[PDB]
Amino acid sequence: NKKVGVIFRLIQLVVLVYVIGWVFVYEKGYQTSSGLISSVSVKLKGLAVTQLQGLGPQVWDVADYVFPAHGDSSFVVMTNFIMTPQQAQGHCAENPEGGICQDDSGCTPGKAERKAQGIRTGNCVPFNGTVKTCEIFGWCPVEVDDKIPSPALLHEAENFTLFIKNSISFPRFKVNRRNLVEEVNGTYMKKCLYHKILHPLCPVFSLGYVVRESGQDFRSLAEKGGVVGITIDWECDLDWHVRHCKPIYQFHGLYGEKNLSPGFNFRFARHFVQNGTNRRHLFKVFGIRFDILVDGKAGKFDIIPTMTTIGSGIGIFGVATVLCDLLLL
Amino acid sequence: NKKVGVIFRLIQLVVLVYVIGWVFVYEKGYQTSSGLISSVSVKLKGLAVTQLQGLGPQVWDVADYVFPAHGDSSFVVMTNFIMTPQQAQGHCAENPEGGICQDDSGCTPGKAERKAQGIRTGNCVPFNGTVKTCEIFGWCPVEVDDKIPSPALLHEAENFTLFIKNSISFPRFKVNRRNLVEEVNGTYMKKCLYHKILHPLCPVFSLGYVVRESGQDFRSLAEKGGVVGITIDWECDLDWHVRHCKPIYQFHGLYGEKNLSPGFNFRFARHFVQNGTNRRHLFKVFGIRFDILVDGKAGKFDIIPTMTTIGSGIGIFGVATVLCDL
Amino acid sequence: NKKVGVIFRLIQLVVLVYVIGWVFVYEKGYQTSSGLISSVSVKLKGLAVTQLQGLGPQVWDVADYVFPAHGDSSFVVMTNFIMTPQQAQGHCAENPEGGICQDDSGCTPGKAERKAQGIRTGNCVPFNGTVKTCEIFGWCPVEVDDKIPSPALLHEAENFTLFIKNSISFPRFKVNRRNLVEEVNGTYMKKCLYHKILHPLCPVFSLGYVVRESGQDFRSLAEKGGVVGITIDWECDLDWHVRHCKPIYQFHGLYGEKNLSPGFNFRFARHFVQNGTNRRHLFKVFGIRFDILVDGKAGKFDIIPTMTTIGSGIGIFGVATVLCDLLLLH
Ligand SMILES: Nc1ncnc2c1ncn2[C@@H]1O[C@H](COP(=O)(O)OP(=O)(O)OP(=O)(O)O)[C@@H](O)[C@H]1O
Ligand SMILES: Nc1ncnc2c1ncn2[C@@H]1O[C@H](COP(=O)(O)OP(=O)(O)OP(=O)(O)O)[C@@H](O)[C@H]1O
Ligand SMILES: Nc1ncnc2c1ncn2[C@@H]1O[C@H](COP(=O)(O)OP(=O)(O)OP(=O)(O)O)[C@@H](O)[C@H]1O
Ligand SMILES: Nc1cc(C(F)(F)F)cc(C(F)(F)F)c1
Ligand SMILES: *[C@@H]1O[C@H](CO)[C@@H](O)[C@H](O)[C@H]1NC(C)=O
Ligand SMILES: *[C@@H]1O[C@H](CO)[C@@H](O)[C@H](O)[C@H]1NC(C)=O
Ligand SMILES: *[C@@H]1O[C@H](CO)[C@@H](O)[C@H](O)[C@H]1NC(C)=O
Ligand SMILES: *[C@@H]1O[C@H](CO)[C@@H](O)[C@H](O)[C@H]1NC(C)=O
Ligand SMILES: *[C@@H]1O[C@H](CO)[C@@H](O)[C@H](O)[C@H]1NC(C)=O
Ligand SMILES: *[C@@H]1O[C@H](CO)[C@@H](O)[C@H](O)[C@H]1NC(C)=O
Ligand SMILES: *[C@@H]1O[C@H](CO)[C@@H](O)[C@H](O)[C@H]1NC(C)=O
Ligand SMILES: [Ca+2]
Ligand SMILES: [Ca+2]
Ligand SMILES: [Mg+2]
Ligand SMILES: [Mg+2]
Ligand SMILES: [Mg+2]
Repeated sequence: NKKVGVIFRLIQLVVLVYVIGWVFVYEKGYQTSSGLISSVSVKLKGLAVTQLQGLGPQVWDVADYVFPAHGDSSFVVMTNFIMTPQQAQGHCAENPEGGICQDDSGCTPGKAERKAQGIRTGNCVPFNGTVKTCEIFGWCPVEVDDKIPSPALLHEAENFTLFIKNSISFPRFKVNRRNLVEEVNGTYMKKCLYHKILHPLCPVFSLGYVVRESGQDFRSLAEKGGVVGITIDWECDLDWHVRHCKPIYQFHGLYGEKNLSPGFNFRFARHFVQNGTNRRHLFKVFGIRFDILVDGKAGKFDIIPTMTTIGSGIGIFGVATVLCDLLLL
Repeated sequence: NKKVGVIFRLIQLVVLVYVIGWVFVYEKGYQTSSGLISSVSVKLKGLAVTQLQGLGPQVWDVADYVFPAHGDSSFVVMTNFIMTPQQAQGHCAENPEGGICQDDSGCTPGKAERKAQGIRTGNCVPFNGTVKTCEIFGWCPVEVDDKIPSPALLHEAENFTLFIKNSISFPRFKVNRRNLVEEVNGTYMKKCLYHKILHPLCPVFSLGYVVRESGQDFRSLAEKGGVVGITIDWECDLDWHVRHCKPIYQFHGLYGEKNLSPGFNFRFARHFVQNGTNRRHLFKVFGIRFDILVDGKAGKFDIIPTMTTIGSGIGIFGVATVLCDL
Repeated sequence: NKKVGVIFRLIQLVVLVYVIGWVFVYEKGYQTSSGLISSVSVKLKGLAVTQLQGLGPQVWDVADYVFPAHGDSSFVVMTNFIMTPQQAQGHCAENPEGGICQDDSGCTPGKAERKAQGIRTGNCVPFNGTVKTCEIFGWCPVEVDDKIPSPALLHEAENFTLFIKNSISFPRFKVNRRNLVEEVNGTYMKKCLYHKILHPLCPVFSLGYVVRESGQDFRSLAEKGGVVGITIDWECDLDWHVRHCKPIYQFHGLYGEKNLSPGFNFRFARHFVQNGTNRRHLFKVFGIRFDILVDGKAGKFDIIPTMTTIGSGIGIFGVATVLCDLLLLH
């Protein structure tokens, strides 16, 4: 029968076209792939002014707000802070949230099991005017975090500029690239603020723009803290020119339940010696955490994967040809 | 023919079971799989009181023993420390381990090639009544690490608590999750310590329990340092409800031969100005290093992988669909 | 015909030999593969003496130039620094680069949209003799960072020592390995210098030697910054003894165009209290950044991968029982 024969021939031609389009045009099986080694450097430029009641104006700069301060891919920018200054090692009342004693005999000398603020003397000196707390030996005065300022102190972090220098290298092809590849110049770097469509290759990002692209409001994320992840993807084709190699920036917002453990916060202390006494300033900072992850793949033409895909080709052609079985008749 | 015909049908049935089974039910083919982007924040709650001769009681808090102090996957908690206070830049005798000279002519001006402690002034100054060491320009009180306290100074480290907040997101499927599962609540967090079976979902870990689960003794580790790696695995099937996606915490102990370089140690310094002179306190800390690694995969139903698996099963059937006929 | 039959048998034998040699031996199909969990700790030994005009000699030790300072895998070693001491929050003329005002009227009270240096007071105060800049409220001495020193201040980093301790663990195989191997001992550790041919297992690396192996000049990198990545690869077969497991150290240099943002630089401040006043020393450091990335795989003999590879075998065998049979058409 001629009809079944021409149908079999059409099926064979369809399989041929599908394989030719898939193994080469679509999947690029003729190319071999390699993974990059990448290093990310971060530079924050911006100035913040905080004027707390009872304290003079305080200035925060690149060395102050960025916590790693050595170019780490994962970093934190200060958005709000609670400060306890002039902490000395002495005996003072503990934070009421830890424990409260109605009488001195109620408390017992020792250390708390889960949340310990110090060694309890057990004499119960008053913290509040009405209620008393256990006297501990620890840095005094104890930090209070019950009151969180609704307006963010470093509320201008929306307009701080972040410069990301990402240097990637493929050792299999021995090709080194950078996010400023062949388009950004000495004048372009000055006036480009990253937009999704307007200026994608520019490495100067606005923190507020990044937070808004991540899908989170900057005010609530700055008040209590947050996490924003920046991913730089490198899709490089060695067959084409190196100018075509361009990074893609993706911004995601990592959030959880607001009721339980809202935001990102951490406590750090600055130690000093004043008047012959060693003291410290303790800052509890709620800041947006920026984690930068770079992943990329480069493909270059090679003869061995080409021959492998061609053989896979001959193979799939075998499947189709074997089917006829002498025209099943 | 039936003697081997039923065997041929049985072989075909086995092929079909393999297709719709190990390739379809297990080793999910009816789902597309995506990796996550994860960020971890570590918070240490604990306080240590250390009595040191010549320095008095010292209080170590969250900001103190956490050297990163900001929150990172790799962080070290102080377990023991050797303190050299009031280091000032002036000519002084070097450490006896560096070099020993009976006379001043033995030492030569310059800098040591191996383990340089300072610039030699070409003179030898007695370190003590016993031995003399070459005079070098640097921090005047040289740190002596020969004596390590057998009882850990921060031995209360076992009970320091660690809260690990891990936020993951699968972008292809747009699902965001956190280690604080819906089963976990404020009242639970007020009184929970993680246990593998008793409290699997708890986000609060005891450092001593973590070190014990890693396979290392806490005392010997805190004496000289150690490495414990905490891996958080997220195996979530998005075909079910989102409540059924949870984290698995696994603890590993990264240790080596104690004869050569036992434990983990480092030196960090605190600089200050006293009496108009710049000084510093140098701490050589042996602390446990905790590394947080998060890897996970999420699978969601999709038409294209299902059709690809069905097509592969056809051809897996193809092999057997052959006939005993010339 | 005997010729077609012997050709068919020869092709079958060739396919069998290929299956035996490539699937089983080349890629080790009979061995299941597992990844590792790795931790890297870095320790720097070296001292630098930097003498600045008008200031006392400065000594830099391991605690000084190692910025993370907790043995972090990604770390930066100080190679050059520009220091502004005794900065106290006060009204000062802004850095000329940010702005140049001819008169007070030109200055506008407020902030700068890009690269803000302080809060403008609306006053044009003389930064120096010839030109004036708008007054700001910020640290008192603005960092004039124009003159990066040509000779590297911490040039003694050309001879520095770095000890990298890498501990890996395969949990599927429950095997723990370390960069320190049976070949390395304390007597060896004392005087060992890494040399990719002479001492491959040496754990003590020279920073200058690492930068040279990366493919970058040390002096240029120390002048304005650089990036060198050290990768530790653990590729071993656990069928043999664990002694055969050897790490491989590879060095790469991550560089860019010198015209656009050359090198790596970062600014950090040390805060203190002097005479009852909070002050700070600001340092702009150009230093080589070292990043440690560990990737490894271990293989152990198992019966399930062997059976799967065998099954894949008849798969190729059947293919040939019909391969040349479809070539047999003419
Ligand atoms: N976060 C940022 N925001 C805005 N501009 C930046 C940022 N980081 C760098 N730049 C600009 O890119 C150029 C090259 O960056 P580089 O890393 O060399 O900074 P730099 O020149 O060392 O710093 P400075 O400009 O303060 O001297 C600089 O002229 C600077 O103006
Ligand atoms: N390491 C820990 N051990 C025990 N409980 C913790 C720990 N970290 C956080 N918590 C508890 O989880 C709750 C929410 O966590 P979160 O990180 O928001 O703490 P917080 O609100 O900043 O309070 P705190 O200032 O006491 O850390 C807090 O009430 C706290 O008691
Ligand atoms: N950067 C380095 N260069 C050369 N040798 C080193 C370096 N770091 C450590 N070592 C040597 O390798 C060994 C590592 O052991 P470890 O670092 O635990 O010793 P340690 O007790 O800290 O003594 P040290 O403070 O002298 O290193 C030590 O004997 C030390 O002498
Ligand atoms: N050792 C180390 C250091 C950093 C840092 F120094 F860059 F923060 C990050 C990481 C992380 F695991 F998060 F990638 C590890
Ligand atoms: C009593 O203590 C609480 C904290 O638990 C505090 O909010 C309140 O202001 C105190 N009352 C005073 C100081 O009168
Ligand atoms: C950020 O945008 C402009 C400066 O570019 C300014 O008008 C605006 O007030 C800024 N917003 C904040 C919150 O500082
Ligand atoms: C810098 O590059 C941009 C595009 O990348 C271009 O528009 C601009 O003219 C360039 N600046 C020059 C050539 O001065
Ligand atoms: C807290 O969480 C635990 C975990 O299962 C649960 O059993 C308990 O009922 C919860 N308590 C409240 C008050 O929600
Ligand atoms: C004064 O500062 C300007 C900056 O605009 C600089 O060009 C000039 O050389 C400086 N003059 C002196 C004497 O320092
Ligand atoms: C390193 O040592 C060699 C040999 O002593 C010397 O020539 C070179 O100048 C040194 N490099 C420094 C001190 O930076
Ligand atoms: C030290 O290690 C080296 C290198 O493996 C070796 O040749 C030497 O014999 C070792 N010495 C001792 C005392 O173990
Ligand atoms: Ca001070
Ligand atoms: Ca760090
Ligand atoms: Mg609290
Ligand atoms: Mg020693
Ligand atoms: Mg400048």
